[PDB]
Amino acid sequence: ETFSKIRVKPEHVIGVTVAFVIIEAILTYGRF
Amino acid sequence: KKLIPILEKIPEVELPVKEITFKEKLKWTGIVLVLYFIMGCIDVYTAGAQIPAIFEFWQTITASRIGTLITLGIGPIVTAGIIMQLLVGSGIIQMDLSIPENRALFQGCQKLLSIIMCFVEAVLFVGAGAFGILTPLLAFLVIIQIAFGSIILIYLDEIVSKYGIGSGIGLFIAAGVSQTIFVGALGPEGYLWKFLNSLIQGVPNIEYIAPIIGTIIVFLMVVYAECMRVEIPLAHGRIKGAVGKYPIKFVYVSNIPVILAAALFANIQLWGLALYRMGIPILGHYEGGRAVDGIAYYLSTPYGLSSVISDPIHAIVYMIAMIITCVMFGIFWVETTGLDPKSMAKRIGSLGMAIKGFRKSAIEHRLKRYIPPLTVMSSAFVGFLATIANFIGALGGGTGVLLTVSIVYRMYEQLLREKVSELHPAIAKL
Amino acid sequence: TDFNQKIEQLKEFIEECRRVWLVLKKPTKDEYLAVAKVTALGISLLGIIGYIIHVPATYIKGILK
RNA sequence: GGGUUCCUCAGCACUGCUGAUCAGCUGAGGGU
RNA sequence: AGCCGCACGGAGGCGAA
RNA sequence: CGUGCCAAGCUGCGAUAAGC
Repeated sequence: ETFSKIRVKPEHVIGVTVAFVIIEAILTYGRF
Repeated sequence: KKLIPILEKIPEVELPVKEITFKEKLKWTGIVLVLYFIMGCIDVYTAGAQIPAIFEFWQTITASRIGTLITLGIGPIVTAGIIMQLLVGSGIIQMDLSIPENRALFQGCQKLLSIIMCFVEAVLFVGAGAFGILTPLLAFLVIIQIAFGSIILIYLDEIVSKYGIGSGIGLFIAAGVSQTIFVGALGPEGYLWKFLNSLIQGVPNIEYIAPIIGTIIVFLMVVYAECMRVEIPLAHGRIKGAVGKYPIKFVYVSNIPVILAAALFANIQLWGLALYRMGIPILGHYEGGRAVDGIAYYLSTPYGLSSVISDPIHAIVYMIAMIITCVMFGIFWVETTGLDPKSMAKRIGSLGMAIKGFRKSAIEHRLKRYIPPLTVMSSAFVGFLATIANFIGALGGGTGVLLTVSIVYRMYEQLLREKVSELHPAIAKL
Repeated sequence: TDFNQKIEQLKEFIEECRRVWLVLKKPTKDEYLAVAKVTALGISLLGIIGYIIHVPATYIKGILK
């Protein structure tokens, strides 16, 4: 298995990704 | 002792021993698939709306897309895996995985490196002049986003890998190529139209429909090859019969392998241009974007639209070059990772019941003997095919199409082994 | 010298590949078809989605560039 | 005279003056 | 308009020729 | 004594062998 002392539930990575999208999706576009 | 400290700091994915319904593995996969497109589309935050064309060579294999939140794509992950297979391959760092140690060592380790290669590539990309404006400030910002997007994939892969079907990478690649096709041929600046319109305009352009053909031909070819196989195994004969062979290596053996060969070249054309407009011409003299001389030149796949005859020698080398790397990867993957002994035998024999006898010794020997054809060939061949698949040249990628088609079928199988395992809650190993 | 040897040998192994080969299964209009059908299917399936996302998301990047 | 009891692999409900992972036992292959 | 003996398995096949 | 995809018994059949 994995020696990853930390456990991360997928629901997070998904939501964290919805994060990158929103941030840059607006950080870039929607100028001004 | 090992890099266990930071290694234990690198997050992972919570694998539930609960009930993960087929319907859920499916629905999961799909969510990954889409987040993929979203990023692959979104542009990276960068005022310099002006970018120097594109690297028509890295995308495919790296199934990503330059200029987007995934401009680096699977590229790192592949790079990483490439090194590992290189070290743990040429014995340089001999390891007998058997024990959950070496196994989880080889892995965990590689994973880390993937994040290392995640940033490296990022920097290398911008440093290769993938965007044009090297505003130390803006440059930094970009790299951030870039490698971080690729990170998301590394974790999205993990998700699919433990919450859905097939594989992230495998998926991802097929995801890209498929799209690259449906869009290139039918999308906005779609080719089918540019051709169709060119017909209406009254000036039939054979160059607009061409690439579309290239893809059919490849697909048709690549599939045939993806068919090749052996045969039972018992006789039936045709018939049956009972017992239970019995396989016969083929193409998908050297899958991950060729993915690495092509990916190697990916990191050369990148690493050469990079270490070109940022140093001395170690690998080759690019100019014009790609390379027009040097190791780089001799190792640049010819595809795109139409096959290039105007350089025979160039062809020859590449081909042979690709073959070597292919075989190398195939070997470093069997040292390795190819039909073992333990599990093999352990399971084998079964079909317990009159129909009527069984098997035993001698069989293993015979198999092993008439099995040394794959590995070497499987790849040597594939690599050939893949390469020639590029001379011909096609939409989405002559070599990429080979992987996709395969990945897609190995993905169909996955969907079946599942549609069934969703009945008898036990035979999760037959 | 050794070069001669290895050359002599590969010729041998390769010949060993013979007795092994002479098998490959050409595809039958039936099978071949069915297959190539699923392949292209999944291909377009993975292509469309990328379209649905790409194309438009570029109509934007473009009308606001 | 017996007739596969020979060899191999897998087994232990039967047979074995107790037990058995063993077997002239049970099952499948092979062997002159 | 089903069938492949008693014999209801597995695989495969036959039947509007 | 054979004969069935796998076939030990029964039935059928006979190297055209549960059949032509």
